[PDB]
Amino acid sequence: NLRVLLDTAIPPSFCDTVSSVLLDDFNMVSLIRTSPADSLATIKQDNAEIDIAITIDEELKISRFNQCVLGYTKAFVVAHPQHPLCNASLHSIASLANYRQISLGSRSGQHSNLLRPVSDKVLFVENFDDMLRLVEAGVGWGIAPHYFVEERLRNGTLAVLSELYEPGGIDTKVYCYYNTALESERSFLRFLESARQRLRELG
Amino acid sequence: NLRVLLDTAIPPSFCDTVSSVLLDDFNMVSLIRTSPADSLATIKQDNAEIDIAITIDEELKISRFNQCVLGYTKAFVVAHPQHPLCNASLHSIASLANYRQISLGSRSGQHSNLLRPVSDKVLFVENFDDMLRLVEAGVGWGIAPHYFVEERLRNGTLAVLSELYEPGGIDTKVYCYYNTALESERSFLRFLESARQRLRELG
Ligand SMILES: N#CCOc1ccc(OC[C@@H](O)Cn2cnc3ccc(Cl)cc3c2=O)cc1
Ligand SMILES: N#CCOc1ccc(OC[C@@H](O)Cn2cnc3ccc(Cl)cc3c2=O)cc1
Repeated sequence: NLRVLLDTAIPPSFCDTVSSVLLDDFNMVSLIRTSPADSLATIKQDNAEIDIAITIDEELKISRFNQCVLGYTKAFVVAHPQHPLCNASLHSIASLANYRQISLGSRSGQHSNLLRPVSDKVLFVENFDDMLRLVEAGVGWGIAPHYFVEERLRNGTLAVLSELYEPGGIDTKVYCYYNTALESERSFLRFLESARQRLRELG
Repeated sequence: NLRVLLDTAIPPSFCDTVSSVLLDDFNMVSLIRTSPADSLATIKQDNAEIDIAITIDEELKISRFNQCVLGYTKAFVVAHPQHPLCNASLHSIASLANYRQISLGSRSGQHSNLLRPVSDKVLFVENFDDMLRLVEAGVGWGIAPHYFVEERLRNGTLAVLSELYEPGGIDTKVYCYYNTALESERSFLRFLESARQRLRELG
């Protein structure tokens, strides 16, 4: 039995070739979605017994878990197209620390340096749907993955603010936290190659 | 008078088209090299009066300085080709926290999450030359930028360890910290485009 955790920041298209790869080698494979904000908190629970976590969230060393980089993926800062700074420049990008942010909350009230909110006026949600609902309704601005925002950007229901900060969108590493056991395993090596190959194709 | 700080992690080839761009707009331009480990510590000193810092080091917010991403650049973990884990796998990559690391030190004894050493057995230096001297002499392993390591990798005087962690080498963002003053300036916007254009060409 192999258990795999995928934070909601990872495109669901990723989970395709990946899950196929694992089934050739492993006979039972369990896939768990979680908020990026809960990804690492979850695998630290001993009882949870996750073998592999695939999340954008970072920490320097977890107990009995090694880390490596599968690839890279783009998030964007998005708001209502009539938001106070809807198209304003690098000036209004400093100002985001003043305007209301819609951030992922976490079961453990704590947030990593990466995922911690930037502004004082913050309002927490559990998932990127709940996030972009409030952001579509001008309640605030938020950072969501490409795959969530591509749809609504076409339709002009949402506007990007990040481009002057990071053109192409905000590149962020996809990490793979694996039980130290899987380290000397041909099984895992084979999954790593495929998983990496995969994320390359999505940009 | 414009003052610009470039950490030693930035290729010196970058500083070419960049310095040219600034001179069209600005009439006096001063370029300062510094250790990545001293980059941010230096601009926080009020008396230093840096207008623009270009460094790989990250912090969520400095006083009276906005941040943005110029581009991306690759560092590699390097050691002696006969180092205990000279070609060993993802197992020996966990083990780096045990073997002696050669790390950049800092005037302020403190290090950011990014640049802080990973292992217990650490030995500090001021620059990447002093680093790769000790690493060529098998004293330990270290993380240096591509441009420092390309030379010695050809010659087989150094070996890579990072590939199983991050194939292609360890991607790291080049940040641009700028005095909030430069925000509403055509001068700076023009430099940003060129500087970004530049780093794209180096990979
Ligand atoms: N303008 C402009 C750009 O300046 C910014 C720099 C960092 C930011 O972080 C906000 C943080 O509270 C949440 N956060 C972070 N980094 C993420 C990366 C990927 C994904 Cl999928 C989500 C997040 C996220 O949800 C915000 C603005
Ligand atoms: N195997 C393997 C790979 O796993 C590692 C992950 C992070 C590491 O950081 C070491 C840190 O003490 C210094 N450090 C960091 N990140 C850098 C990025 C760019 C540049 Cl130019 C230098 C550094 C650096 O000098 C080491 C290994």
